Amino acid sequence: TIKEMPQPKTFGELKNLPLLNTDKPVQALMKIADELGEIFKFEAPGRVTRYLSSQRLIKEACDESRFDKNLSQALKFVRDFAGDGLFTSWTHEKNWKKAHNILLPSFSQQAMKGYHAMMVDIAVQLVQKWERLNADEHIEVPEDMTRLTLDTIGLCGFNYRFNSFYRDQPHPFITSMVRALDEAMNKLQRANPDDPAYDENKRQFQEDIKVMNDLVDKIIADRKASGEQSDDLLTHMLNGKDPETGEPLDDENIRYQIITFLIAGHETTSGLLSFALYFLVKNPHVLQKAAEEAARVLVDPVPSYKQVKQLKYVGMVLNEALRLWPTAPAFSLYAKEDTVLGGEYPLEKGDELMVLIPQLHRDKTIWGDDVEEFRPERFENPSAIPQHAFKPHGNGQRACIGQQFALHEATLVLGMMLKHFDFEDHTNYELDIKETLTLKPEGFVVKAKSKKIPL
Ligand code: HEM
Ligand SMILES: CCCCCCCN1CCC[C@H]1C(=O)N[C@@H](Cc1ccccc1)C(=O)O
Ligand SMILES: C=Cc1ccccc1
Repeated sequence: TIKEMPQPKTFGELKNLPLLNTDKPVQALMKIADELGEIFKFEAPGRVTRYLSSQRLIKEACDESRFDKNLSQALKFVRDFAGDGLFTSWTHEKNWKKAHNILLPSFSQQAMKGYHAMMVDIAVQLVQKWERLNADEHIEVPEDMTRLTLDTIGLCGFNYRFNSFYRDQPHPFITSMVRALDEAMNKLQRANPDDPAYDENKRQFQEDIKVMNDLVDKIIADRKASGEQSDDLLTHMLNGKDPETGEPLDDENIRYQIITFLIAGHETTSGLLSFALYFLVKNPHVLQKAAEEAARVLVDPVPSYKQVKQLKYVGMVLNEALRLWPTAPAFSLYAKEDTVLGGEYPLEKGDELMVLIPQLHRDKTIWGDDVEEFRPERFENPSAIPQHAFKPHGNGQRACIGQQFALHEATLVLGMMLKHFDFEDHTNYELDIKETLTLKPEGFVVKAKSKKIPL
């Protein structure tokens, strides 16, 4: 029962590459999936991949005995500054499992309890900023959630204060990081990337990587000269020992991990909080239920670790926001051996797949007809959700190491947000999703009305 898989429109020798010549390539790929179905072939000069959109097929793709993590072209470009850090290393490179073993303890329960106070530090700065707005001023939502999430990973992970709420413009790190991600995304469709027409792109890229590495240098220098005993993510990078190889990370890999965790440790969480607030103001009944939980649980001026763990409906709000708009919207796999997908699509060892997460999460055979609705109650019982239907944090041993960090931060922050403010979608905002490999609302603004509850 070997099927012929569909393929979107081609452009001669450029094959499908020009379909990526858009500012919104993930959303263009979702529209193609809408048209072609659960699997389609996508070719570029010298490369083939297959985009999967159905839980039927993706549940097989998530079999780690058959498929391993692949570096997509996007991750190969990001590797230019993230190196063999955890996000952009191959599973078989020695530094992947070594850094995984050394850094996994930085995301244990005990580690999260130790991060909690500094998460509150930044969260209180956010609440205070909004309490201090004048009447009819508004909140620039993705901008403020980036301030919050960047500052949280800086402080909790590295004892470094980006002081984003003291800035009306983005921290230089953010400016260069966004420009580097923009460049990597635009480079995806460049048929001749070495054409001198991109000399300036290349120079700018190098400049943005330097800016990013200069901050890394400062973070490292401050820690090794410090007279305060820390026990954070950076402590583990500098001192942790891999039980298997027995070795600590070397200096070159440490710098890659710092870059990796500064970027991965905030960008996707700012997208999540932005989408979550968007869906909450667009679904006032859901907002009310979540606000009622926040009021009942957050009975102290400062939330505790234990209280955040009881914000269970807020947790489902965030999972439902990750369902509709997972902020790292795809991951890539390669076949470890010859194998057949879904009884219909034979693959050879080395063949590549892309998992198109926002389309997987719209599989009507899993979620039902109401798939576009924002209904956090879908997550009331994980046992009622089929295997591999919900993959916003990737798969298997290569799943997101920071998942608990992200969800604790986002649960804490959204809980305080709902405890302290009413929110108004005063412009009737039309969702506009900006792509920088990752996904985030653009131009999303709201008004907040203080409940005047002291901190
Ligand atoms: C809601 C926020 C987040 C989302 C949606 C998310 C999503 C993902 C996804 C899908 C992957 C797999 C990528 C692939 O297979 O190519 C991944 C990997 C990773 N994420 Fe996250 N992430 C989030 C937050 C974080 C945070 C806060 C950190 C750091 C504190 C983090 C650190 C990482 C790292 C290090 C990896 C690579 C893991 C490995 O392969 O060993 N992420 N994330
Ligand atoms: C950084 C965390 C999010 C990463 C998401 C990456 C996911 N891409 C973000 C933008 C679009 C999407 C994607 O489909 N990319 C493919 C594109 C591609 C396929 C075949 C040949 C050439 C290029 C790729 O990068 O290989
Ligand atoms: C370098 C890794 C990364 C991770 C998430 C978003 C952008 C970049």
